[PDB]
Amino acid sequence: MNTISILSTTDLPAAWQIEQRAHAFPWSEKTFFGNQGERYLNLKLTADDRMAAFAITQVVLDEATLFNIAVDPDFQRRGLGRMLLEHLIDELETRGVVTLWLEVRASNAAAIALYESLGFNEATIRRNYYPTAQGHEDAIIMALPISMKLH
Ligand SMILES: CC(=O)SCCNC(=O)CCNC(=O)[C@H](O)C(C)(C)COP(=O)(O)OP(=O)(O)OC[C@H]1O[C@@H](n2cnc3c(N)ncnc32)[C@H](O)[C@@H]1OP(=O)(O)O
Repeated sequence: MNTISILSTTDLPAAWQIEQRAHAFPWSEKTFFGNQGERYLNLKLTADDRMAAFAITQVVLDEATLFNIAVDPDFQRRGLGRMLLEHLIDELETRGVVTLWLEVRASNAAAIALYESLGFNEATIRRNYYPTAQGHEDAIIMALPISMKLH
């Protein structure tokens, strides 16, 4: 079974393992352990007693930023990234959040396709914002409008 839940202190070591195997340009550890607590809505997805994925999000006013989503390589291309994001989007809506923002590497083909498929729109481009092995890469800033439901 696939269980989506709040990512809490105890979950962080396993999440850091996912961060390090999934991200082609991983955060540092200090940054990773710093994106928790006040105004963070952080989620994990548990596939049969193993963490499969996590997502780091911050809520300010009626907007939010997805700072990070990652599915462990063992669990990728199985639909779990989408399911985790979908559950986050639902939760944001119940919190009154009208827009989810993110930035992504222009070459992260897989991430962009997930986002586009969920209805993210390119908003703005930051040229050569991301460091690579040899030079730089653009950052694509994307926004997802989340329309209001009845409760
Ligand atoms: C704001 C940020 O965090 S940007 C950083 C994003 N995270 C990373 O780059 C970490 C490394 N990558 C990952 O962890 C995963 O690849 C994720 C998060 C991008 C996607 O998770 P997955 O679970 O693999 O994706 P999932 O299976 O749900 O598939 C989602 C969709 O993405 C697309 N997609 C996913 N992987 C790929 C791929 N490798 N190539 C092309 N398209 C892909 C497809 O649209 C797929 O949807 P489909 O059902 O329409 O065929």
